[PDB]
Amino acid sequence: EAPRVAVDPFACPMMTMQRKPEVHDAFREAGPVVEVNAPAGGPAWVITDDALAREVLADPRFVKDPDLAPAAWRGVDDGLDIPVPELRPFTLIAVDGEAHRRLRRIHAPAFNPRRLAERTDRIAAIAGRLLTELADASGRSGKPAELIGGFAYHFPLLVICELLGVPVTDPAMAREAVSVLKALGLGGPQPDTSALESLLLEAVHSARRNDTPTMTRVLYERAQAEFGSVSDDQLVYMITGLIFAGHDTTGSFLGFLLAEVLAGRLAADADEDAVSRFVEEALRYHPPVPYTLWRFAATEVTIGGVRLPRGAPVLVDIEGTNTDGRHHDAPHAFHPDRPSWRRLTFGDGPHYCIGEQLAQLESRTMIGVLRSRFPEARLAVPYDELRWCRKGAQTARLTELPVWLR
Ligand code: HEM
Ligand SMILES: CC[C@]1(O)Cc2c(O)c3c(c(O)c2[C@@H](O[C@H]2C[C@H](N)[C@H](O)[C@H](C)O2)C1)C(=O)c1c(OC)cccc1C3=O
Repeated sequence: EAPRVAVDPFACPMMTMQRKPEVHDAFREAGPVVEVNAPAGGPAWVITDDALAREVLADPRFVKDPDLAPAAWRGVDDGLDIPVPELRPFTLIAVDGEAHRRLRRIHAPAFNPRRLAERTDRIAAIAGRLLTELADASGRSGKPAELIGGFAYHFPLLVICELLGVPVTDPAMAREAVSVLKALGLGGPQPDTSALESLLLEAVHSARRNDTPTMTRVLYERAQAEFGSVSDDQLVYMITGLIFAGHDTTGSFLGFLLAEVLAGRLAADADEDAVSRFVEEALRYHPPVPYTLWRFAATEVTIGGVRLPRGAPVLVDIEGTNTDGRHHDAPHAFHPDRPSWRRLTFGDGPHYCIGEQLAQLESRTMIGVLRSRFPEARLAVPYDELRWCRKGAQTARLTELPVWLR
């Protein structure tokens, strides 16, 4: 029924900064709704048109329910987010309908942007200490600071950990361990995570004992109210998820944002408005997540002219719609003064990113620190020699970002 392009939608060779994988253009040329080959077997359908994508992502017939995914995917697709049944109610990405609204209710007050903003000075301090350490190591060594491994994931990880009351001192070890717990929680096979698990449980114990209106306290109070009774293990599971959600995507994006700033594309006298417009363009141009998470048709659906069967796995093309010439003049150029137009980098519909305000705050705070404390920071290699890639369902990321910070 649909036009068919017989390729894996996740195919990604090593890319330059300015280019996006060829599959996006081949899908868009085929039609608004394109059959493709799902990586773990059978068909999948990609949505290549912005307006249609917005309709799909708000249509209750397309659901996250991982039980609708083909049998062949279980244990293999790894892009499939499939908690054990009893943990799906605690997993924002695994539910829709009333169960999803409940979790949105629990998370909303915890991400109150007024409360995040009170943390700006701490966020700056975090970034500034990480950068001073990196500059000092480069002074001693004679080697450029490598900001992907030394900054991009560490900075957002330390922010979200501190917001949740989880006192991490080694972000590299924490990043590895929360990755393991994420994979286990979302249904992967099967390594030592006990140190991190101790800190997560300590943050939950502390949330229950103390009335201080922090993030984890508010999650606790609101989950207790909605579920009647919530266990320490359930809260640990929920905060594990927000640690991973809060750092991986953000850290992938920040590597790209850093590259564009350090390439000298931000005006030297840029005011706050110009900075936030620069961040906005970077979110259009370098989305870390190329497709929405899997949705499945709950019934037979005809959409954009095409008949999709019950069970049909559907992807919205974020990277391709963000760089569609039908809505963006010179879609593959980086133009921060471009008129502001919508993008799909944070999703749409009920499952829209709950972290967007935080990710923005972190972005603009990082640039402030850089501009004020490392005004001469530059790339240690040309912008045209930077490369990025992604395998499978992982976020897009630079291979490295070598910088002379001062
Ligand atoms: C630039 C950084 C980030 C980007 C690009 C990003 C992108 C996205 C996208 C595309 C989705 C929706 C997925 C879908 O519905 O298919 C989403 C959801 C989500 N994000 Fe973000 N995100 C970012 C930062 C953050 C941060 C800082 C947090 C904090 C914990 C967060 C937590 C979440 C959560 C929990 C969801 C699930 C919402 C739902 O299913 O209801 N994210 N993100
Ligand atoms: C793009 C936004 C995002 O999907 C949000 C998100 C998320 O909301 C949750 C968790 C996440 O891991 C993620 C992220 O998802 C991963 C896995 C996906 N297959 C895909 O590879 C994507 C790029 O990364 C990011 C959790 O891992 C999780 C959890 O893990 C055990 C426990 C409770 C809730 C969540 C929970 O809500």
